[PDB]
Amino acid sequence: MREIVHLQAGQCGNQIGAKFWEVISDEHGIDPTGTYHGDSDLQLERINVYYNEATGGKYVPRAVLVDLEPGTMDSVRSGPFGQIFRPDNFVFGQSGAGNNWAKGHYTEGAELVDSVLDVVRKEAESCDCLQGFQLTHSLGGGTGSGMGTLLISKIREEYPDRIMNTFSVVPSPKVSDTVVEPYNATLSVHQLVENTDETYCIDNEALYDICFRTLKLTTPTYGDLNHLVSATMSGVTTCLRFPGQLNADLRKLAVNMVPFPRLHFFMPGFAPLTSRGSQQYRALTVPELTQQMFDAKNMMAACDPRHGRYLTVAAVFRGRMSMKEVDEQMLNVQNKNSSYFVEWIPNNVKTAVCDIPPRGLKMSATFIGNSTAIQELFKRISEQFTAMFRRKAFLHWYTGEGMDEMEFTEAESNMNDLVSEYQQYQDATA
Amino acid sequence: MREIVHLQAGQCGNQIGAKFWEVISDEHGIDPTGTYHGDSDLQLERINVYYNEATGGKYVPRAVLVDLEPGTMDSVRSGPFGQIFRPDNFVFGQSGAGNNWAKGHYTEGAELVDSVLDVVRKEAESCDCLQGFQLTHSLGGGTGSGMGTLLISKIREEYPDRIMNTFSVVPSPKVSDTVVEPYNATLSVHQLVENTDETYCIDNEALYDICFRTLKLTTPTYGDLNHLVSATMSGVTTCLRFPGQLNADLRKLAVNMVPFPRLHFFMPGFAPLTSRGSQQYRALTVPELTQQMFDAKNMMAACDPRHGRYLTVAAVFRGRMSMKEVDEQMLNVQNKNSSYFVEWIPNNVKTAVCDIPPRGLKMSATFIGNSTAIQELFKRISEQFTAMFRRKAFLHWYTGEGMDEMEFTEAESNMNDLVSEYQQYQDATA
Amino acid sequence: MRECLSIHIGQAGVQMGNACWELYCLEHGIQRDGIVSDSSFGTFFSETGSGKHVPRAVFVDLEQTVIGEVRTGPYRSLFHPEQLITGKEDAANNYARGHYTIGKEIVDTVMDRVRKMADQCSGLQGFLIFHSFGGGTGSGFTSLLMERLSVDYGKKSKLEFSVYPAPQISTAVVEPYNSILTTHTTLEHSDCAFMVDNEAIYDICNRNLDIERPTYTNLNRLIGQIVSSITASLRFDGALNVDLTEFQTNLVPYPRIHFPLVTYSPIISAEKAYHEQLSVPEITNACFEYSNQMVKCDPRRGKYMACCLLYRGDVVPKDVNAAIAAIKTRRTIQFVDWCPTGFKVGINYQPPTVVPGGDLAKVQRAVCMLSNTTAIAEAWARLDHKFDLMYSKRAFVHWYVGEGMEEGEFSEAREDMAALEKDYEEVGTES
Amino acid sequence: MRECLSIHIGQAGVQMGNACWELYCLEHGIQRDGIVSDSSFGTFFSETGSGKHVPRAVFVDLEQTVIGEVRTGPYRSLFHPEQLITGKEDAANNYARGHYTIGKEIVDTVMDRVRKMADQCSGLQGFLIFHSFGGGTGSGFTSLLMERLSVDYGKKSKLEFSVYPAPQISTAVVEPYNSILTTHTTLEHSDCAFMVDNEAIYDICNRNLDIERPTYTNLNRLIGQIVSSITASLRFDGALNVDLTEFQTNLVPYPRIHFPLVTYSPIISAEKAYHEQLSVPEITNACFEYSNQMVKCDPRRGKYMACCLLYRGDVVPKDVNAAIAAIKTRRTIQFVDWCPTGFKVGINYQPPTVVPGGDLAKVQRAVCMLSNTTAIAEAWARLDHKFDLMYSKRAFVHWYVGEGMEEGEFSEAREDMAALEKDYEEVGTES
Ligand SMILES: Nc1nc2c(ncn2[C@@H]2O[C@H](COP(=O)(O)OP(=O)(O)OP(=O)(O)O)[C@@H](O)[C@H]2O)c(=O)[nH]1
Ligand SMILES: Nc1nc2c(ncn2[C@@H]2O[C@H](COP(=O)(O)OP(=O)(O)OP(=O)(O)O)[C@@H](O)[C@H]2O)c(=O)[nH]1
Ligand SMILES: Nc1nc2c(ncn2[C@@H]2O[C@H](COP(=O)(O)OP(=O)(O)O)[C@@H](O)[C@H]2O)c(=O)[nH]1
Ligand SMILES: Nc1nc2c(ncn2[C@@H]2O[C@H](COP(=O)(O)OP(=O)(O)O)[C@@H](O)[C@H]2O)c(=O)[nH]1
Ligand SMILES: [Mg+2]
Ligand SMILES: [Mg+2]
Repeated sequence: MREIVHLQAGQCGNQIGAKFWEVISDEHGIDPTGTYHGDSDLQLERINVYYNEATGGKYVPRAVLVDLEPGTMDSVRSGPFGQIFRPDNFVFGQSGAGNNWAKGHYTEGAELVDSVLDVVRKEAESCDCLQGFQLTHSLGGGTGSGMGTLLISKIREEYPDRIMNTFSVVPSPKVSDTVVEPYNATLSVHQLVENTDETYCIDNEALYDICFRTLKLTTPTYGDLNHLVSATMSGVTTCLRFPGQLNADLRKLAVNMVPFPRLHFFMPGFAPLTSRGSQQYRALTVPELTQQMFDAKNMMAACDPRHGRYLTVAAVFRGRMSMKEVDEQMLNVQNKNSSYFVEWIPNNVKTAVCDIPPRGLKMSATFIGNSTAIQELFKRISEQFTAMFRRKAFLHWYTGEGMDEMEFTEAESNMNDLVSEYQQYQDATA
Repeated sequence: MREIVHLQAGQCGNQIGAKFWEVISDEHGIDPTGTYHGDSDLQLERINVYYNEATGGKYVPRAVLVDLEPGTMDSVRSGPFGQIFRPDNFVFGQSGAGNNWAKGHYTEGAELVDSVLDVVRKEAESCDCLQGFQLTHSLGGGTGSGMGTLLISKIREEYPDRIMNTFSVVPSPKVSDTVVEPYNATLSVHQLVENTDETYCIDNEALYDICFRTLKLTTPTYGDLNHLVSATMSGVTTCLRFPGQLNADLRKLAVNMVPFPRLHFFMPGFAPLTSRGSQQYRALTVPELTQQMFDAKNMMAACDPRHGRYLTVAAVFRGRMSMKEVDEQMLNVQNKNSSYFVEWIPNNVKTAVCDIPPRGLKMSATFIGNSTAIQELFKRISEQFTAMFRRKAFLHWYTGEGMDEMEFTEAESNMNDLVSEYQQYQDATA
Repeated sequence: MRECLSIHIGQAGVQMGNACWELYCLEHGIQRDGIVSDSSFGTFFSETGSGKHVPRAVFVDLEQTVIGEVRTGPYRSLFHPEQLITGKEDAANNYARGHYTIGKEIVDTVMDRVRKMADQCSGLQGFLIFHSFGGGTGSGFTSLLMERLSVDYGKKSKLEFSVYPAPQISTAVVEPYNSILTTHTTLEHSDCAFMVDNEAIYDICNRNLDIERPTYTNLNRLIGQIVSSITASLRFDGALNVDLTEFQTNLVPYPRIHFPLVTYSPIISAEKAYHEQLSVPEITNACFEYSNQMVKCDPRRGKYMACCLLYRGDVVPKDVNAAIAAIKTRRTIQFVDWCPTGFKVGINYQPPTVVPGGDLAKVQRAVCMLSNTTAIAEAWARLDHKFDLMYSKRAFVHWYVGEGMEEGEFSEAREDMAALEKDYEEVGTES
Repeated sequence: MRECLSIHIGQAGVQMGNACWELYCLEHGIQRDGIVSDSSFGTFFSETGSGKHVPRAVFVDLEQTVIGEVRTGPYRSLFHPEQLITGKEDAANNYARGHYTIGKEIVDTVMDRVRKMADQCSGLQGFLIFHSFGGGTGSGFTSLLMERLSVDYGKKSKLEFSVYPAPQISTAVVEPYNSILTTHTTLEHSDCAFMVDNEAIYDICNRNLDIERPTYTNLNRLIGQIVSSITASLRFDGALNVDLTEFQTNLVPYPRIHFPLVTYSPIISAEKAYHEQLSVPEITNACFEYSNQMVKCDPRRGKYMACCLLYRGDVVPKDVNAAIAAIKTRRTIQFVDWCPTGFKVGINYQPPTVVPGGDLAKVQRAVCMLSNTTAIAEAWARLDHKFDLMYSKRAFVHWYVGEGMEEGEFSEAREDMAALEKDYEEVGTES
């Protein structure tokens, strides 16, 4: 069967993974101890996708949890679903990265890179037909950006044919969490822009907005944001886990979504998102879901899609569906928003439908869009990068870890090319 | 099915709407929670006209409630029928208009105009065949006159083909509620005179008179006046909601009623209106209703119709009826009141009959008249306008919001043309 | 409708404030200890996350005596201690001291509190300012705050309640200097001012009320009802709500004419209440009589330019229109020609509350009138006459000059005041 | 996240240490006798295989008086006797004595303990150093330890908390010599220093707190909360954990500019707490006001280069972003151009604890700010001015020279200090 191995690096990656496996395990009816207590036989039909079956019906997820400091991973052990992961997969270091890409990529993480590969290889061999790898991390952090890219380069060299998805949290436009994010992001993107096949850019600012207005949640915590990220993460892999009328695995999404190899940065979305107050007043039908997913107010990226054009779009539905409604609504969006798609691609929507809905919902959809508006995100990071690097604001920390200043300009130049390439295709033949 | 979306702006509009939806929901047998508990199957036949059906039989009216200050809308939430409207349609601002047209049209309301259009567009898309929009507001207020006209201009630019009715409360001749009404009314009319297809002028002075003598109500509150306004509002749209022998939708009324595009200001009326003391002593027959509707004592506008002539008249009956009686009585009014109709229109009455009567009544009728006497109303407002603007009585408040004095004279000149046009057609060919 | 901020400056303003806030607490049911033994008391109060409500006010004075009473009074727990700003030495009835020398030292402390108060407001309708037109702190420091507030909060409503010097009664010798100087510095910045005279209210207490021994606890308590009527629309629901900014839009035709006078009806003792119906016409007709207005200037001597009847209680809109219609047809009552429409009606459902131990009777129906009448020009003229009568000989100019003020300021103040008198003349005549 | 080692040197540092360790024990629940009547107290404590926890600290002083109090104090059982290193004769406020003559004798004993403490750590984040910038032992001996630690533990975090001389208050005559000399010897070795002034904290105790009789038991107790906020991430779990090394990576753009100032909010008395909501914006806005920072230098006089808001308690991440967003849009608050991103957010779940008998109220929500602002250059300049004003006439150089120090060292110290002032000028200007 098709199989995936999950990698989570850093505080952001590990905490997202913890919520992600809570959602995945709940759908397949897995007890926190690892036992199976589901009701439908269709859950075990593809449980091999994520879980290795151990003796006694104890299903063990094949996830590799990496963090240069024990702190974050220690809480995962004591969490509600801590006792499901294999103890040996917790590859934790001691000296945590100081939020600098250099330390997590060259000095400290380089010592732990070999240990992680040992765990991953065992998982890859445990599979019968491995499809691809998944990485959850943040581009603004040290370990995630550093260790994540170091892992990506190494595994790519060892699994060139397979796929690797990257659910990466991206720095927010207005409010930042770390001072030196521009250096980490620019360097990290320089690695992802050539080593990963698809990326799912997410930013906390957009997720905060969704909770504030789209969900009317007064006190949102990371226990809430990570659920939306997990929900989108589960949607992308639903076809692998469950049957449907029109399926789409990870490879199918990548081929349709990526026109050119370097333009593989996407922006996800989810529907339906309704507050309990407004739940009663809204009808749950395909037409309603289509409007929300294409609404700029629901995108999980700060960049407003209306400021640019769509190269490719993918909507993965779940639950009982009507194919005619799906096609009609996609036809409406294609025509109504005439100028939001590049003409040189006659049709931009790749659809997929799964029979099983998520959790208690009777219907859901996950949105993926390869908009050119994301060029704005890279534009801002480069502007911030040049603002600091112009006079070496924080460069002595990176140079002291073995990095050379020539690398920063190479990353800057490579990043500038990506924006130029994006701008080129925003033009039209006529 | 034919569908309408309701807009209510300001304290006057919102409070009229609240009573309006109580009447509409009661006729269709809708529980205050939104559930349907009616007895006749004919109520749901056209419930799509006003209500969007949600899951569980909970019908949600597609009304947009706009007010620049939360105050008035807050009471609507706590009202008897507060829990029927969709929460997201309550587009309320914070800084309420200071009873000046400028603030509600240029500075404050202009910031909230975009938000309102988002709600309206969703409603318009929810319809299968949208007919037109309805606006309830007051011409003497700030938000209603300001925001209402700003909405009208915007939606007209976006829905030129469709219809837009405006049930506008007009300043009373003798007693006013606001000092600066003349400025707001003149500016507001300058927008309505070219952007709306039909208007239903109402004044509190006439409604107070109806309660005092025609209904013998000792203590009339706005809980009473808004019912008469709602009753007329329901009558105009009865044919859409229910069948009849001779139907007349909103478009049919406008085409018959409006000879010339700028003369689209009407004066409504209702029958039967009888006090409980006099209810026993009066017979309820078509001949009795016809006399009252054409009685100047029952008009909902201060202007006395006998001071002018009728260009077009429309009487929409409801309940079990006899077509012969309707035609005979209309023939009597046509001949008896020979000089009350302009000759250059051979016949001025457009009739319509609906099978279902309103509330517990077995028979009712709604009167609409495009009299030239309404020129008197515009004449008074212009006289008051020139009295103040002659020396800039309160002009610094309007000029401080971005308005230019040239706009006031343009509105004054445009208003003066309307009176001149009305006077022209009051003449006869011979 | 959201917060309106109240600033109480000077002994007069503060003593009025405690009367006003005592009234506010009773209406909303907040005990004297700040505990709330529902959704509309947020305009003047902030919920301290614990069931304790703090008034949204800043009490400022240059002498600890008046604010010391509040700190030791029954409402000590109610107010935020940092809000009760107090100085060291009083202004000594000197405008120059309250503005330049001692005022400049404490102005920053006040603005620091106001900014913090303003930040915690989703919406800020405007500021209420309680002060005495005649006096050192109440007239010199308020001018500073008006100038400071204007730059920071341009185009936000700044209402003020001012104790205008009584035409006949006076409690200080240099009031004409203090009153004219403050008028000059607040005319451009203030939006509108509600004027009340101590002599006028004294007359009401004797004739309308049966109190033969009135005190400032009576004037301030009665004056508190005026503010309650003005802000009831914000704090309560009812037909024809009148927001705070509607006053400046309706009652101020010209920027420099923003001094409406105060009137309140009914004002009757408990015993005299039994013999009166107190219907809408009965209370309404009282507001337009000279015997009830709270400024001793005779309204009949001039013409009206705007009025706002803030009805309250068990009142019917039809009766309001009928009563107003009767007023407009009176020949004795005159409205200026260039304002065909003068009335700004406002109706509220919450009846006035009864303050225990008060001299006012329980009325289920009350009306408050704010009117902008040219007759108030007869009050400015007496102030102008009382000014040059002293300034010609330099009666007290040395005290003001020594406090960092220039003699030329006196000349400018009267010149600006002189134009204001001319303005009322211009608006009061029509072809 | 593993051990961070605390070295308390001098009377100031030691007296701060006992306040800090009293705070640490209460947070983790360790009794005053070292018994633990769960997995996170290992950063600052070592389990003595018997249920008794020994603090991971080295208390060093050249006079037995201060450490003698600890040996006889309530926490006598807590500390390892060998850790409490004490000398024979004090440094007599002389930098040369504390560094060359008497410092050299006891330096080896300290390093012997530090090495043994370090060996029992699976991971060693870095060292905390508590000392007084002005003084003999607290400034002369710390320079020795910084030099000794650097050679042995290169590239390991060396945090220090320094009592910078107050601009106006001073308790010794030769502080300018002592303070400048130590700055020269710690600039190259130290990673970053958290600066606090006694005068600044005195002002807070009077204005924010209502304590009219503060003592060093109050300053040190308040200063202890600063360290607790900084190290809470190591000792507790929460969203956006901030390790020890993230400070040097974020708050130090250039190697020589590593002197962030301290700020803490809320700081309110028990009585004044009842009248305040203390929401996230309320506490956050206080950190950026001049009235609350713990260094008397005015932040508004300069520009920020980095900030780390160490939120703590029942706090919501969304409110943190909103509050921070509001700060960045202020025109008065200025951030240097070459640093588009200045904030380093950090959130922790464990609320601050209440020290019995303390002057601070129980708050379920607190924030601590570390900011690197160019305004601190106004503090170095006064120190520089106070130095050459004495060195020109050789005010006290004979005492320093006689203790095995050369006069040329004085010239080098100021020259290095002069460049540091120039550096802040260079970073504070952009095209
Ligand atoms: N209605 C009323 N007027 C008052 C009250 N207290 C003082 N006044 C008036 O204030 C006038 C004098 O100015 P004050 O307000 O007393 O003085 P101040 O505001 O404290 O300013 P200073 O000169 O510094 O004392 C007197 O003529 C009084 O009429 C009061 O409690 N009620
Ligand atoms: N905040 C605070 N500062 C202190 C405390 N004790 C001493 N100081 C400061 O220390 C400065 C003088 O240096 P000290 O630390 O007292 O002297 P020392 O470190 O023992 O070095 P010696 O010169 O050898 O005594 C004074 O100006 C005080 O401000 C304290 O308990 N709390
Ligand atoms: N969506 C989300 N983002 C997080 C979470 N925790 C941390 N982050 C982000 O992670 C970034 C910090 O980088 P981090 O991963 O903690 O550093 P690292 O441990 O070295 O990889 C911050 O900008 C946060 O926005 C979480 O639970 N959810
Ligand atoms: N018929 C009727 N008229 C009303 C009602 N409420 C207010 N009005 C009228 O509204 C006018 C005031 O304008 P208003 O709409 O309140 O100001 P706005 O909130 O800025 O739009 C007054 O002249 C009243 O006559 C009501 O319930 N019924
Ligand atoms: Mg005084
Ligand atoms: Mg000592």
